[PDB]
Amino acid sequence: ASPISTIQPKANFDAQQFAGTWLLVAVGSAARRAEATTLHVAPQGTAMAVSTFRKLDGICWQVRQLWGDTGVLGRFLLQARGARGAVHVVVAETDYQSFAVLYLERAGQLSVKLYARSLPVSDSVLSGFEQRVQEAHLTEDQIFYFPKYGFCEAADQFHVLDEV
Repeated sequence: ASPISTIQPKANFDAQQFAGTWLLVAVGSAARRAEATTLHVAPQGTAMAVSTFRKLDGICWQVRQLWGDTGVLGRFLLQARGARGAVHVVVAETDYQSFAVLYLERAGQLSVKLYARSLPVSDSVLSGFEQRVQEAHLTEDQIFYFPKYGFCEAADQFHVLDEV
């Protein structure tokens, strides 16, 4: 039924190799200002503890979440408590060392995200991501590029949102 149910996850997805810092490069979504976004991923059993840091008007904001394991390796679930609804996530493609293509589903809508260990992203990966977006029935105009400058990865106690 759900569009993400048919998206194939990374074979034998290894959270240990996926751990660390990832930079958000772009998002393909029919939904809807992009802020420099960094993720800090840490394995927690079968789940992954994820802190997202976003730079807004010179201030770094952190959001702590727990990506729960939904059974199949590489498939995760983000809870909903006061915001909107459940978000399903699948790490579809990654080499762990340079890029990751993730798919997300919110309210039945499928989006695609590209993350990188460092900038710039290779031409092959950028083109590959574009190909995946097209295959997801989205247009190039629905691809939003995020900042390549102004990243942050540390927030003070007054700018931390714990959703766990």
